[PDB]
Amino acid sequence: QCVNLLPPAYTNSFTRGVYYPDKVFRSSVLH
Amino acid sequence: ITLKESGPTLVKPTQTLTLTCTFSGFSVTTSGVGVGWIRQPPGKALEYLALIYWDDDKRYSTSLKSRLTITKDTSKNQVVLTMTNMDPVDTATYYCARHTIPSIFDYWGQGILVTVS
Amino acid sequence: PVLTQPASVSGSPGQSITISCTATSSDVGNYNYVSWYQHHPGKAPKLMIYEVSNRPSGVSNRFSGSKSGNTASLTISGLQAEDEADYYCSSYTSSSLLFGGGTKLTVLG
Amino acid sequence: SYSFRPTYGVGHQPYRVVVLSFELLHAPATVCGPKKSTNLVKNKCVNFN
Ligand SMILES: *[C@@H]1O[C@H](CO)[C@@H](O)[C@H](O)[C@H]1NC(C)=O
Repeated sequence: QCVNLLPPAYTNSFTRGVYYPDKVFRSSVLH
Repeated sequence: ITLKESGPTLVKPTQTLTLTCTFSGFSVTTSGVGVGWIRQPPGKALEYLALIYWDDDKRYSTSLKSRLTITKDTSKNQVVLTMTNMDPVDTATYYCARHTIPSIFDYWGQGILVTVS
Repeated sequence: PVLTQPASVSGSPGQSITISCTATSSDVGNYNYVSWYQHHPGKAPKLMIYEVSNRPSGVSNRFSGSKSGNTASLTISGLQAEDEADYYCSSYTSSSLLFGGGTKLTVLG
Repeated sequence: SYSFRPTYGVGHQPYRVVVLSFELLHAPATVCGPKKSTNLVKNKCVNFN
């Protein structure tokens, strides 16, 4: 049984939203 | 892998014939395996009547489609064929046999002789 | 849409007997599922050959078969006096299965 | 519906298809063929697998 019950803001994402592209160990390298 | 048959041997004209086939040694709920009926009137070749598959798919001879009904009960290993409006000319030995594709019928029972009079 | 067979065949024991079965229709399609039965009076029909040329277990190696075009043949080698039976052919069609007329074998002696 | 029949010629007959997808990946593996392992040795020149 279900129960019946303003504009959006904007923010600075900066440098987030980055993740490891694959499952390989790397060190001291520019990829 | 055996099949036994039982039922009426004498039927009056226009009445309904009911034959029951009981089988053992195998299941009819397995893929590729069904049970069918064949008859052989005196002096004649084998005639296909009806076939029921493991999934309850029911098929009949095109000339007797309107007269035959086949059902099964997998709890008792029984198959029942009923034939309505029996004619005086419908005198034959009926057979129960196991149905497969690569080989049409096998493990034929001894058969039951039915006469209409 | 009828399977056609010879009325009868005969020969002496030790000789080869051929029983033919020919289709009279295209409804048989590939005609690659031909069965042969040996029927003795008072007994249930026994399967001798299936899928054109294969044997069931419990069947003598004297029994074999083959196909050419839309005609199948049952070969009985080393004919025995015990081979006297009515032989039938069977195959599939587009909406049903058929049985042949039946061929009566007689052993001479 | 396909409507498969015994009288059909090759090409109209039913075929059962199984497709085995493989991943040859940098990730840790879990499905290996039937090989046996040997002892591990270090500081030696070896052929390793
Ligand atoms: C449930 O709420 C929606 C608004 O989100 C409204 O349109 C709908 O009519 C409501 N349903 C009922 C039964 O009141």
